[PDB]
Amino acid sequence: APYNGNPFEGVQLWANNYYRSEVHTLAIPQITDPALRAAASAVAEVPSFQWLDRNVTVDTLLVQTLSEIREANQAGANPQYAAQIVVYDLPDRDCAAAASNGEWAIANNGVNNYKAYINRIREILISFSDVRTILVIEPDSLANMVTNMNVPKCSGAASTYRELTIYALKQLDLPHVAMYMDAGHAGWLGWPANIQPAAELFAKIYEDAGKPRAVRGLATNVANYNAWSVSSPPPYTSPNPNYDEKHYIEAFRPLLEARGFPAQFIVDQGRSGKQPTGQKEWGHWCNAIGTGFGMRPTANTGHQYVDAFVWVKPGGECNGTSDTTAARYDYHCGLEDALKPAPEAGQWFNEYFIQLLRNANPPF
Ligand SMILES: CO[C@H]1O[C@H](CO)[C@@H](S[C@@H]2O[C@H](CO)[C@@H](S[C@@H]3O[C@H](CO)[C@@H](S[C@@H]4O[C@H](CO)[C@@H](S[C@@H]5O[C@H](CO)[C@@H](O)[C@H](O)[C@H]5O)[C@H](O)[C@H]4O)[C@H](O)[C@H]3O)[C@H](O)[C@H]2O)[C@H](O)[C@H]1O
Ligand SMILES: *[C@@H]1O[C@H](CO)[C@@H](O)[C@H](O)[C@H]1NC(C)=O
Ligand SMILES: [Mg+2]
Repeated sequence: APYNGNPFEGVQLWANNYYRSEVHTLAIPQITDPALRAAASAVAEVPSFQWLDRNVTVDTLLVQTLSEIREANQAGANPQYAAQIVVYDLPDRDCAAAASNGEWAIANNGVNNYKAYINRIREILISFSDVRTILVIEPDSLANMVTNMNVPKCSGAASTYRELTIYALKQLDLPHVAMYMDAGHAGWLGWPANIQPAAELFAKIYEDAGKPRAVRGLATNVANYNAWSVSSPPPYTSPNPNYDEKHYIEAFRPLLEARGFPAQFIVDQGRSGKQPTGQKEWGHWCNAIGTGFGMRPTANTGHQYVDAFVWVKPGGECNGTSDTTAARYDYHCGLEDALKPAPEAGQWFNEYFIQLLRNANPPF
């Protein structure tokens, strides 16, 4: 069915069974304290995004989630549940990363692989047109074209990232869908030297895709820990005047809008509840200590430019291993402010889950 305006308005957000199963089968059995078990059970009911970060998730997780939401809605959910899904499988993924977990390479048929992945997602979304579906498109992709074109892999991937982003925007432009392109965070694209080039890039992509109706705007702070709005700049933000996501968005939107793209935003807060964090530097993204579950997902943001506060990266799922010998080890995950020992990226990291519960704000 079609919708008008903010896709988060007028629906509930489904809390998926993948994350609920992680909490109930992996986390809770390891927790003996009654109050922490109860808190854990409660966080399993908070609706976070489900990531299609490997191709195998399309005909498994995506289908299962949409099928379960259809079932709940046909069984009388009021208001209807909507799905929250991340598209995250560009070839030569994470071009500036020390190590990437992306499965596809441009050199090994990656373009064709990705187009087929988008095409299959389109077929599934059409099948489930009755389930309003909100997408984040490709974390850690086009933000690299703003600041990392000195990296050979990024310069070599740039035309592919652009073309395949436009392909996704057009192929997934369906009446029951909303899309938000990743736009980094205040401490990446919100620095004053980066913010106008970022606006130019995203507004051009928007133009070149034909300004598809389904595109609502941009997602920020995905998998990061930034505040929405705090009174004091955290120490690791200095000297950026855009030290939180509100500052970033309020500076970024007018630039985007003058360039043709009046973007609305969604802001990850899933690991933002404690401010400042235990990061020693802003760019320390991996398994950062001193973080908490943050404000619960809602359409009732109170801010004109923000369609929703969301939980994009699901807290407790590891960002990367701390085993320095592992094939895809990323040194960020070995830093002093990264919790250890940490398992492979995407595996449950129970100590980290417990940290997030202890520091939750609002508490569970
Ligand atoms: C005055 O301003 C001038 O001086 C300033 C001081 O030097 C600098 S500040 C400087 O800015 C630069 C950017 O211009 C950054 S570097 C920047 O850091 C980003 C993170 O904060 C990363 S994005 C990060 O990338 C990760 C891979 O490296 C991925 S991990 C990926 O995650 C997914 C999701 O969880 C997972 O499934 C995958 O398995 C994982 O691989 C992560 O998600 C991303 O968030 C960016 O790439 C990097 O360029 C410096 O920190 C900062 O100090 C001013 O720039 C200058 O104007
Ligand atoms: C991706 O998964 C689909 C099924 O959803 C499969 O048909 C396809 O072969 C997979 N892609 C690659 C490159 O293996
Ligand atoms: Mg609920």
